[PDB]
Amino acid sequence: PIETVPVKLKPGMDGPKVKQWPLTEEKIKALVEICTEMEKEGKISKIGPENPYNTPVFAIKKKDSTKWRKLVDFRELNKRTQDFWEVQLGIPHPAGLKKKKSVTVLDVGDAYFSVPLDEDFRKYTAFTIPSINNETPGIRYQYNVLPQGWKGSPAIFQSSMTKILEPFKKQNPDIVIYQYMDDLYVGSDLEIGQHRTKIEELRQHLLRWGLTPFLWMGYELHPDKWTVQPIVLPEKDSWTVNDIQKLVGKLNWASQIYPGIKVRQLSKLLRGTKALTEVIPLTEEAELELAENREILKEPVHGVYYDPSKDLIAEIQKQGQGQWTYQIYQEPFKNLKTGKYARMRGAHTNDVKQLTEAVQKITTESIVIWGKTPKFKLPIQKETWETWWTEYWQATWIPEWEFVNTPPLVKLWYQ
Amino acid sequence: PISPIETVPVKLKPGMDGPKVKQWPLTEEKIKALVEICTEMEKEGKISKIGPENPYNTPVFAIKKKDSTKWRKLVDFRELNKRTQDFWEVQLGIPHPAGLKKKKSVTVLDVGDAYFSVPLDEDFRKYTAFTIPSINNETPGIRYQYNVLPQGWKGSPAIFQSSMTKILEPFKKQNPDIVIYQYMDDLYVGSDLEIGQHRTKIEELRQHLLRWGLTTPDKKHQKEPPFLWMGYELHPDKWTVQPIVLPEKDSWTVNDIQKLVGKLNWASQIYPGIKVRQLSKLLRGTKALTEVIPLTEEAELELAENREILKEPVHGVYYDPSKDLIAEIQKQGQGQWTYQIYQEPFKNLKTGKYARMRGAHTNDVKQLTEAVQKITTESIVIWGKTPKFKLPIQKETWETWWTEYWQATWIPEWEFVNTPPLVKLWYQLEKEPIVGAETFYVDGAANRETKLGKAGYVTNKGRQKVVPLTNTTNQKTELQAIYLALQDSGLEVNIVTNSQYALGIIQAQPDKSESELVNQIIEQLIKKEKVYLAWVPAHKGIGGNEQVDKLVS
DNA sequence: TAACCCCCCTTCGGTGCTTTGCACCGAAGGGGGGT
Ligand SMILES: Cn1c2ccccc2c2c1cc(C#N)c(=O)n2-c1ccc([N+](=O)[O-])cc1
Ligand SMILES: OC[C@H]1O[C@@](CO)(O[C@H]2O[C@H](CO)[C@@H](O)[C@H](O)[C@H]2O)[C@@H](O)[C@@H]1O
Ligand SMILES: [N+]
Repeated sequence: PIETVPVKLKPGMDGPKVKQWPLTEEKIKALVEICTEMEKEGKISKIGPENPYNTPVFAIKKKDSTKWRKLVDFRELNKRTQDFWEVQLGIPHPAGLKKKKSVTVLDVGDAYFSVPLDEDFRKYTAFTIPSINNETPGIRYQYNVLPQGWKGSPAIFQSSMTKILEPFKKQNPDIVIYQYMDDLYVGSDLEIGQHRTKIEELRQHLLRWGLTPFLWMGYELHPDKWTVQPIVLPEKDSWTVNDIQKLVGKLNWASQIYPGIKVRQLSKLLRGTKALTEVIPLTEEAELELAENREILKEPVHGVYYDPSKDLIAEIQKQGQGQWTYQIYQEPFKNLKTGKYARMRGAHTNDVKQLTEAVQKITTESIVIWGKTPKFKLPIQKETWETWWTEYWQATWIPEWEFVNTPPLVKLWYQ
Repeated sequence: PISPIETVPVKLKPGMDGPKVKQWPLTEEKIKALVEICTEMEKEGKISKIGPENPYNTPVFAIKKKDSTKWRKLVDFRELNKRTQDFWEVQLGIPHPAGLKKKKSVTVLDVGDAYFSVPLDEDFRKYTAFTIPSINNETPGIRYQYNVLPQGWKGSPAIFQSSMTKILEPFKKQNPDIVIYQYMDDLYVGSDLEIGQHRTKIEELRQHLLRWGLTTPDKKHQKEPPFLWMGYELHPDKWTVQPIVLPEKDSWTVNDIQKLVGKLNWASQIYPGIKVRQLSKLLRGTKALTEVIPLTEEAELELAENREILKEPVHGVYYDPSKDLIAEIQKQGQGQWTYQIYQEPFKNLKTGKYARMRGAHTNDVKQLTEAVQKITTESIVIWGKTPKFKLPIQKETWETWWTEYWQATWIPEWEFVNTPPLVKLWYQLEKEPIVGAETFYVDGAANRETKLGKAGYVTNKGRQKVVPLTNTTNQKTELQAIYLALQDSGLEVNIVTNSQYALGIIQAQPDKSESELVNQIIEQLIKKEKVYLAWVPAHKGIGGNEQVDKLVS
């Protein structure tokens, strides 16, 4: 007996028509069981080929989770769905969440399965479950409630969400709560033991509404410990021609980011035509330039700030030896953040797992810091990424990505 | 008393009306035989006559069944297809015998007149209108509309295919011990039951279909192996493809090779070692399908070696979920790779090849990674899991590659199999400058207008060279400069360039290239013992970079 | 003188950075196969 919030697509845009990709045996069996229970419970209903829309579906296991979870790649639907900020159902972002000492991520998407969905919009949530060796043609479904992973689900459910949290928020006025997709971010400055305690409070507080993949899981972050990776110039007591060439090249690249960098006095050291391994001492003018460039690299870039109306972009470089650097920006060469990851799962044996981990780490940081997920530029061949990335995905959202191939001429972000 | 199949709602594209195309001139031979079928479908209930109030029409004609005295009737709904709503096909792939588990009892049957046993949408039958000339359009003629799914309509396959699934759904849930491969109207039924209970199970299903109006003619009911299914032959313990027809025509046109290479690809799924590199190379060029092509020596040898593979009959086995999947790859040369998938040695589930040349410059390691990826996706489709790989590359070679490459790459669990030719890296670039090695500052430039250019170098020992070049580009002169430094240096050399283009190619350790010049550079690199490439920014007054830039510009 | 589906080989034009050249890649259009 709950009326459905009407939802439209952006005018002049069709629905999602994305082909389902092949799934492993274990992923299909988990899907059949999940979709069987969801159909019994009325959350999904079978459809026919007269529905021209489709969205990929697969399954994941979250970190240290042994039970399957269903994930729908609603990226195409989310881009074609009307932006709810224009409908004024947009969720603001608290700039203090990134300042808390601890932040726990709660999967609250399960609560979305109680709110009905606009009947005229249900045909856009269609998905197809494949079968091994194409024994059976595709089994198609569609959603009758708010589907997990859809950008409209947290917006429509926001009104109900603020009600359920009102008691907890007013009893704990210092704890910040942010909602993004199927997840809830709860940050506090309290002691770790007291933080986990207040988290369990909100858990059973959530049952007091569910009583009237599951809620139980929670992952702890620490955004106050997140650091940046600055551009670094090596310190040497003797320099070879090759060292100064590398330095001049690196500084020349860096000048696009820091406009005050100059390389005139250092280039003159390379006037002749010398062997690369020849040791040449610095001139007095070159020593000041090197020190002055380091200072400019110590201070932040001028006039670089976050524009809420612009999309976030993330670039990643494979530095070797389990090292991975990344930069987040909206305008080229105006970086909002630069970082480096090392010793992630799969280090020294699996590049795709490390990159998948890095993509998830960077997305989580962008959500906490700006409430946006960035579009990724991935250092990998398209077919290679597409063949393996689902085997290691452990998040309930999926960011946008594209594929780049940039040979490292200058070691800019990592020595 | 048959059960009526619920109709599927079908619409036209928004803002579009039905098709109005009228008729093409028809020969009397076809006009005659058609009117006989029109009455048969009206009596049988497949078609209705009333069409004076219908402004739409779609042409109709007929041709002969393949090498049969019977005429095959078909409607050209290409205009209606443009105006019909888009459908999402539920047919996602083709089943493969290598994915079938061994079943004690097997049956293969088809549904008689599939499209004509499915009721078309009530409101949509009006748009399927069509007109036949009575006698060369002398008289107006008999008009009809379809009451069922017609052949040639873009929505018929998906609608029938999905309706078939809803009908089979209750039977499968009430008989989980049975396996049914449904491909269009073709059905594969297998079980470990006794042949008696099997034929009982078959008749339960065979009646289950008739209740919804689906006949199962005994003309298409197969009870005894070998079963003809999806273009294969199904034996109790082995499968094989239906025989392949190799064209032996001694005069080859363009279209002759297209049909020839096409059948070889189809054969490569069980016949190991099939190669189509040299034959397909004949096909490269915007030449018409009628042009006759003389077979080169290699293309003629490749075809001969294929005959040697196809002259002997090969069989495949069935899948055993209890055993692991094994995939083994061999290098065939010229960027050709063949593989076999099996669970026990020499009893292949299937075979295949990967010969795609992606990128102007690459190496065997990249191509091997791509072959592994093709096999991986293919295995997830047929068996839903990734096989264990046996690769002709040493662990040391692979580690050096993926750890040093700037792009993320990976191969699933695998082991080395010593089966030459082995995959290796043909050269490796130093990470630090080589002490005591001559340093070549190379550079090149080309006049944009005359296409003329220069390439050369200057070294720390005073060695210099400048070479004039005709019909070239800036990028080519940059590669030429590097080539000159490799030609004119000892076994160890430092090379400094500002060509991002050249470094990007060479740093990826290519062993093969579409560029004659790049291949010559590779030939030089393989001969060297140590090579250190370093990049510097141009126009910054650096070392011999500014000096050599003057010489060549 | 055609409907839908999977595959491979080729060409080609659109895209972006390696720049107004060159390379990557998806869409076709050829062919094989299935109903
Ligand atoms: C060469 N060919 C064929 C060759 C073999 C079998 C079918 C077709 C075929 C065709 C061609 C068309 C068309 N258009 C077509 O509709 N069919 C078709 C397929 C299935 C059914 N049915 O299941 O009832 C009816 C028509
Ligand atoms: O979307 C088409 C197709 O391209 C891929 C390649 O990785 O990436 C896209 O996937 C999304 C749909 O699932 C797109 O909306 C998005 O723009 C893009 O990342 C595949 O994921 C996808 O199948
Ligand atoms: N140059």
